[PDB]
This record gives sequence, C-alpha cells and structure tokens, in this order.
Amino acid sequence: DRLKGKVAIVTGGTLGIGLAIADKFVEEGAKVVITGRHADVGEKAAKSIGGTDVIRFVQHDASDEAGWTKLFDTTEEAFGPVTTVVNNAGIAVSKSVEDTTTEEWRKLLSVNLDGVFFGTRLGIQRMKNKGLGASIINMSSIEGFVGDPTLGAYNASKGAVRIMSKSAALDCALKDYDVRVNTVHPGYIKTPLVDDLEGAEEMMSQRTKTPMGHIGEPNDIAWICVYLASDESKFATGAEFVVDGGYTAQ
Amino acid sequence: DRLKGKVAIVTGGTLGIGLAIADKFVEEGAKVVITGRHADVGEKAAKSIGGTDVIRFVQHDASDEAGWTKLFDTTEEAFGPVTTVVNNAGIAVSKSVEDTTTEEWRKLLSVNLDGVFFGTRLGIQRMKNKGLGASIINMSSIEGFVGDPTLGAYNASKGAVRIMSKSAALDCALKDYDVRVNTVHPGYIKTPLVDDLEGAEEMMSQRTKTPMGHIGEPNDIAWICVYLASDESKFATGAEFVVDGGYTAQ
Amino acid sequence: DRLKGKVAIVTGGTLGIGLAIADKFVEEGAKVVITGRHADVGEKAAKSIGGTDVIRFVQHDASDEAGWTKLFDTTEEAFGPVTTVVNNAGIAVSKSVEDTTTEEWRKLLSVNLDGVFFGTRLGIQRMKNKGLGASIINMSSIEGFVGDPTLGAYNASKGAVRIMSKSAALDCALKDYDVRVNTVHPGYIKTPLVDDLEGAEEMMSQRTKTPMGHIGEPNDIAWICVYLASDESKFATGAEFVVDGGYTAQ
Amino acid sequence: DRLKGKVAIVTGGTLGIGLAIADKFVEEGAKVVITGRHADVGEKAAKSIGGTDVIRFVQHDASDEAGWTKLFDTTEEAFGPVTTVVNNAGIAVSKSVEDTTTEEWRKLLSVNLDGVFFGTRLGIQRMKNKGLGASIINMSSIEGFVGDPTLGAYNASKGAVRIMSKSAALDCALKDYDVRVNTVHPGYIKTPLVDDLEGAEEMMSQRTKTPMGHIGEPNDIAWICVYLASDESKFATGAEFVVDGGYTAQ
Ligand SMILES: [Cl-]
Ligand SMILES: [Cl-]
Ligand SMILES: [Cl-]
Ligand SMILES: [Cl-]
Ligand SMILES: [Mg+2]
Ligand SMILES: [Mg+2]
Ligand SMILES: [Mg+2]
Ligand SMILES: [Mg+2]
Ligand SMILES: [Mg+2]
Ligand SMILES: [Mg+2]
Repeated sequence: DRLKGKVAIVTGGTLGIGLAIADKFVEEGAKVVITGRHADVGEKAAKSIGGTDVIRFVQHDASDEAGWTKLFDTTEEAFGPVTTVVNNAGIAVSKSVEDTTTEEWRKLLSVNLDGVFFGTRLGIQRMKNKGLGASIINMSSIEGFVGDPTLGAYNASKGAVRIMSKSAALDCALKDYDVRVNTVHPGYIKTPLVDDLEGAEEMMSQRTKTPMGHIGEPNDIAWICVYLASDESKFATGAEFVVDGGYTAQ
Repeated sequence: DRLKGKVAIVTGGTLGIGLAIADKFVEEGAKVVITGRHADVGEKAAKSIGGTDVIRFVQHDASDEAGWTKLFDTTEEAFGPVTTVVNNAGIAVSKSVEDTTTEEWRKLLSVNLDGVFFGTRLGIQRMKNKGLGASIINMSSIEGFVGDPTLGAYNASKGAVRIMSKSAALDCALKDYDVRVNTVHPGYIKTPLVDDLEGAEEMMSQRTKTPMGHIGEPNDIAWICVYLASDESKFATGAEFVVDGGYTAQ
Repeated sequence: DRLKGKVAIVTGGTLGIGLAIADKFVEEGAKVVITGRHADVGEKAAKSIGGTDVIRFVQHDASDEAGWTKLFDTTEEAFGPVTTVVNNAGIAVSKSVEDTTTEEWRKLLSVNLDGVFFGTRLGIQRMKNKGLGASIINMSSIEGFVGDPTLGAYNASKGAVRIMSKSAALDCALKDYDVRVNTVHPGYIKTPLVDDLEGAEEMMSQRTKTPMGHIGEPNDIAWICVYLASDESKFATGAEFVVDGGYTAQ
Repeated sequence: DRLKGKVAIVTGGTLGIGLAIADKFVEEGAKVVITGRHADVGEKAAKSIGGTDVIRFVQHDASDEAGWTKLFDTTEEAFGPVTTVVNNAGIAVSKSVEDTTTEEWRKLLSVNLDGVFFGTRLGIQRMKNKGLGASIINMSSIEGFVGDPTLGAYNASKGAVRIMSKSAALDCALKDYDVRVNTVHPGYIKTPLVDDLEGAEEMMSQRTKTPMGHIGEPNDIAWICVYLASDESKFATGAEFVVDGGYTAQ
C-alpha cells in the first residue's frame, strides 16, 4: 500500500477529480475525509469508496475559515493526525476579465484562493514537526500557466495558488517541518459536469486545445496525487506537476 | 518623444518605481495622472516632475472600486482619453503563509490583486476600440515567478497578477480591441523605504539573491515601462518582462 | 506490478540515477536493458538487480548513433518490443561559457544532446502505432530551468533536451502514435561520484542551493520515472517533472 | 541617441529581423557590423542603412569558429571596441524529431547553437572589464518556450540558447564583468522568406497560433533589441523578452 498510514483531507472530494483522488488514496491504504457542499452527494460518494473505517464525508465549504479548524479536529478524531491535505475544492466563472462582476470575482476567489490558503496555512500548523511525511497538494490547473480569455478570475486564482504554494514549500523546507507543498495542474478532465455542457468535450478535444485529441479522466489526476502524497516524492517540494494531454506544451 | 499623445494613469505613482515611471513618461511626452494615499507626498511628487499641463496627482487607494470610475473621469477631463494604465500600487506583508493572519491576507489582496483587477477591467472597457494604441502594464515582481518563504500573501498576489494579465491580453487580442496587457517583474529596487530598513539592501545584494551584487533603481523599471507603453511594443502582449539583476536566472 | 509487460532501455543505467531507475523498473515488473561504457561496472550492475530473464547490460555510448540501432534489436531479441526509453546517459564539464573549449562543448553535446535525440527519434520510430503505451523519459535537470555559471555547456544541453522533448511529445500526440515524451529534472542527488568530490555535498546542501538542506538519493528519481513509464501517466505528455528539494522554487 | 557610443556586431544582419536591428541601432547612434553569407545581399543591406562610417558588411557564417576571431578584429579596427553582440544568425529545418536526419540535425545546430556559443563566449572574453556597458543579445524564439511538432531540431537549438544564456549572464554578473546576456523570443515575423511560402502568413495568423490575428514585423524585434543594447536595461540580465502577438500566452 503506497499510502500506508496516511490520513488525508480531500476538499471537494465528492465529485470528479477529488472523488478519484479519494478513491485511489483509500485503495493505497490511506484513511480519507472528503468534503463537499451537499450531504446527498457526499454520503453517496463516501460509501461508493468504502466504509467509515477508511473514508468519511464532512459537509464543508472551503471558503469557510471557521469550518477548517473543525474539519481537522473531526478528521483527527476519526483517524488520527492528518498527514495529507489536498486543496481541490474549486468553482468556475465563464467571464473575461472585462466582463467579470466584482461579486463573481470575490466569490470565485473565496473558494479557489482563500480555501487553498486556509487549508495550506492550517495544514502547515497542524502537521509540522510530527515526522508524518506530510504533503500538501494544491490543485492549480493549466490556467495557472496560460491565460484563457473566458476565465479571467479563474486564471487569477490558479496563478495565485501556483506561486503561493512555492512560498509555503520553501518555508517548510528551510524550517525542517517535514511538510512538502506542490501543485497539480490538470488539463481538461471528463466529468459529469463536462458531459452536462453540450459541445464542451469536443471543444476541449480539438488538437489546438489538447494535442492528444481527447480529454483526460479523473484517475489521471488521482495517480499523480498518490505519488505526491506518498513518501516516494520525499524530495519533491515547490514544484508543479502538469497532466494535460499536451495543452501547455504548444 | 516616444510616448507622444499618450495619457497615462500610474497608480502608486507618488513614490519609488511609480514615481520614476511617471517621470520618464512625462519626459517622453505623455500626460500623466499619479495616484497615492497621501496628499502631502502626492502634490510634492507631481510638482517635482512638471506642471499641471503634463502631470497631476489624484488621491486614490487602488482597493477603492468606486474611486476607479472617478479616476478615469478626472484623467480624461484633464488630458483626454486614457491610453495607458500602469497598475503599480501595492503593499507588502512580511509573513510566511503559516503566520499570515486572515486580516493581513485580505488587506494585501485588496490592493495588490483587486486593485490590478479593477484597473485592468476598467482600462479594457474605457480604452478598447478607440485606436489609441492602448497598453495596460501590470506590476508583478520576481515574487510572481519564485517563492519567498517570508512573503506568502505577496507571492499569491503577484502570481495572480501574472496569469490574470495573460487572460486579459488574450481577450483583447482576439477581439481586436487595440489594448495590450503585459506584466513587469522588478527584482529588488533601492527606494527610501528600503533605505529605512537597516540591513535590507545588503541582504538583497548578496550574490545568492541578486547575482549583480547590488540592487536596482527606480528608473530601471521606468524604462521597460516606457517601451511597453509606447507603440514600439505593438506586437508584445501577454508577456512578462523581468528586470531583476539576475535573481530569477539562478 | 505497476510496469507489467513494459520493456525498457535505460541509458547510463549502470550507475547512480539510471541504476536506481533500472532497479525500480524491474521491481515493478518491467524487463530492462541498461547501457554504460564499461563492462566491469555494467555486468555487476545488472546482476545486482536480477537475472537475465529481467535485466541485461549492453555496452553502449549514447553518442554512438549506429549502436542505437543495434541496442533496440538486442533488447527486442531478449524481451520483445521496446515500450519505454529512458535517455539518462550524460556527462558534465565544470566550465563557464567563457572558459569552455570547443572540444569540451562538442564532446558534452555529443552525449547529452545527440544521445537524447538519437534515443528519442529511434524510440518514436520503433514504438509508434503498436498499442504499447510507450513512454520516452528524457533526463533534463534543474540546469534545464536555471543557469549555473560553472555549467555553461551542460545548461545548453539540458535546455535543448527540455524543449526538443515538447516537439516530440506534440508530434506523437497529434499523430495518435501511442508514445508519450516527458522530461525529468533532478536537483542534486547523492551518488558515489558526488561522494568522490570533497565538499560537493555540503555545497549542494546549503539552503541557498537546496532549501531542504540536504540532497536527494537515486530512488527519488526512480519513483517519478516509474510513474512516467506506467500507464498511470497516460494523459501526461510534453511536461517537465522536477524533483529538486526546492532548488528551482526560490 | 539611445545607443550613443555603442559598437555592435549583428549576425545574420543582412535580412529580416537582423537587418531591422542594424537599421534601428544605427538610427540610435551605434556603429554596426552586419554579417551574412552572401556579398550581393550584404553590400546592398549595409548601404541601405548608411555609409561606412556607421555600418559595414562582413561575409561570415556564424558556424565558422575561426571567422569569429577575425570578425571582432575587423569590427574593432573599423569602429573601436565592440560593446554589443546580437547573435541572430539562424537557419530552420521543417522536420519532426522522428523525421530529422542526422545531417539536418548537425547542420542546424552548427549555426543556431554553435554560432550563439561562439559569439557569446568570444563576446564575454573581448568585452569584459572594459566599462563598456556591454550587452549580448541572443536570439531565441517562441520555439525556445513551446514545442512545434514540425521544428524538432529548431526547438532543441532555441531551448539550448535560452538556458545557456542564463549561465553566461550569471557568470558575468557574479564576476562584475560589465556584460549582460539576455534572450529575445520573436513570434512570427513577416519577411520576404515568409512571403515566399504560399499560405504561411495565413497559417501563422490564425487565432490558435497568434491571438492578435496577424504576424509581426522586423522592427518589432529591433525595438526590444535597442532597449537591451542600451544602458536603459543595465539591471536586466539572464532574462527572456517575448514579442509574439500572444502566441505563448495561451
Ligand atoms: Cl462532476
Ligand atoms: Cl519610497
Ligand atoms: Cl555514481
Ligand atoms: Cl528575409
Ligand atoms: Mg440546445
Ligand atoms: Mg537597531
Ligand atoms: Mg585535498
Ligand atoms: Mg532561483
Ligand atoms: Mg502551387
Ligand atoms: Mg500554448
């Protein structure tokens, strides 16, 4: 089991990429708490992966600072000290910078930027200096590297996550905290939400978007996260891991 | 005059880098409005560069959304349609991610991230489709490329500016708006604020920080901004311009 | 076994990083041919990992174009069609650009650049369109991202490998070849050759070099290569994977 | 005159980008030697810009190491000590990595990589420690950042130039040589050679290639080179300057 003894929080773990991360984490021996906004979805998601000795759902919005405190306490009460934080919760807005309302701007940043900050800050505090082989995996995207004219606020958030994570990685390394911090950068990934938008997958699969001519699947992101959570990656910190079908290579 | 006919807003234009940008912009034939928080400083700054036929001060906090509207109106009433926006206002917090309070986080992002968003969004709206050769110059820094363990929130802000700017550049290019958007990335620059912090310049001048073994001066940033504001750079958009003494090259 | 059915060529596989890659590849079910310059070293290396049903040594200099042809034939005769090429062979020269002789320049590029080209070109030709889940892993380094004043020719070679690999990745993706191409970028890795240079590890472990305050081990590079060789990484192509203790994050 | 007192060598200065660099350098007060392969073209090019008190042609192939020595001597005899080297000579091959012959590979690298090495190495040696405000401008391209499946060897060369230049920049900075080294990265630029290839400009102008929906002109590259040659850029070293119509921003 590649994640023997690990205890992970996966935010936005009830759908899509986060769900697959949780699934493979459990497969590799981790205990996992998944978060999401909705109880129906979250309880189904947890039980689809395993019983409560290995996976539990907690309703939590990543923008909710006070709830973060409680989430660590709930997770540690269930499974012992947290070792691994996957800051995956996120939302999207389909607006150019020009067309973004300030309400849209603040709402997207409250999840995609504040939530990652809250989980990273608290993860460092609660995991440092415990010999846990701790790992914080911050979910950026291809939009942390390149612009998309239709994703202005999203681009801001993903670029912020990219560089903030390097700061945290460095501080943890220099202080010998036994905490690593890295970013994962998915390209386009097939999910029910993509399937719900007519034409989206075909748009994303054009060669001028994804050179492989198709989009990825959630397990593509799960497997790089297993590597990063595991002690196999004990010398990797402050780095970006891109799984994008070639999107950013052209 | 390399900026003949240009009309620029330079936020945080009363001190340091912004002041030098304003100075060289006026030298190259632009009309300039500089903003800053404090009237004493701002009125002295404007008159040190020129008379009110070429430069004026407006008291404005870049985090103040409603004031942005008014700032464009004031500038256009003085000098005619704005052509050039330099989003330079910024603040700093000397805290690791771990140690950043949420108040510090939100306050820094309100200037360094929201202010750049507000000026970029409004600049696109008010400059597009006017044949102005319009240019938005967003001030990132070396901390938009690399982490600094002591500058967590600052890193978040500068990474956000870096990538958000690419989104805006692309939208403007694809829609033929005649608006370019680029980022400038200073390394360490000698200013009175650096001089006020005992030991700072020597720290910044170590070869492991700045390979040139000294730090820069405000005109180093002014001259790259003249290039970017001018029609000389009409094919440059979505790009990062690094003036850092080699900091990021190692 | 994470590399079930894979058949790998690991150049420079008799020492250091390459040896560890070969070791973990065999552990994960691959068949492996390792190359190196010297028979004594190579035969000991192969037998330290396994018997000839899983690993064999072939004496080969990666700069030797004609030998590449033969190497694929030898490997396929032993183990069946090659699926995985790790272009790891390399040499180093400790000279600034200013001080590099043309002989040094050409010799280093013949291994570090031509060898990677030869293995990549031939790997595409011999692995495309066979449903192998083929993967070409080109060993760049931190010196593919940042300069080192003492490693001028080495920097040239590693930057060339970095970007050439993206070209190959794209061509393979666009043509549906079922071949991925990625680069791995080690930071400093403890080996007998580092141990032989008095003071080297301490130099490399300074916080201004490696923020973790120590250097890595060969298995750190082996494990990212297992991920990249395996079908777990089927959506990763054209990307750079950095395992450097934080070197490039500051 | 922004280049008062400068003495520049511009390789491949008889056509296209190099010709425009030479033209604007002379306009800004520099003395210039342009090189090229062909006397007819070179003598016409020089006289189109000015008389022999400001510009001269020397027939030289950048791959010719012995000729480099002589080129500096010729230039210094004409105009005094060289201050500025623009390594612009280059060739292209339209082949994937898979399809590149070794002859094509070596020939392209002899100009695009060896020529830049020869000019950089010799420029450092002959310009260091003379108080000249010396500047080496190495012409990379967008193909130093991103792959193109049809430009495998070209990608290798441009990535090598990109990173080798950082090594040189650092060495010069650390040793206080008064020599800066930077790379320029053109996107697509309209020239007679592009005009000669039916359909090329339209291909390059598609929004999925160049977001501005058109390609650039040689003066777009000349003006960034004026900035980099001038003392305005005295704090810029080891950096990449991208003028690409947005190509790399998406
Ligand atoms: Cl979903
Ligand atoms: Cl100041
Ligand atoms: Cl060794
Ligand atoms: Cl031409
Ligand atoms: Mg319908
Ligand atoms: Mg004191
Ligand atoms: Mg001794
Ligand atoms: Mg660095
Ligand atoms: Mg025809
Ligand atoms: Mg791209």
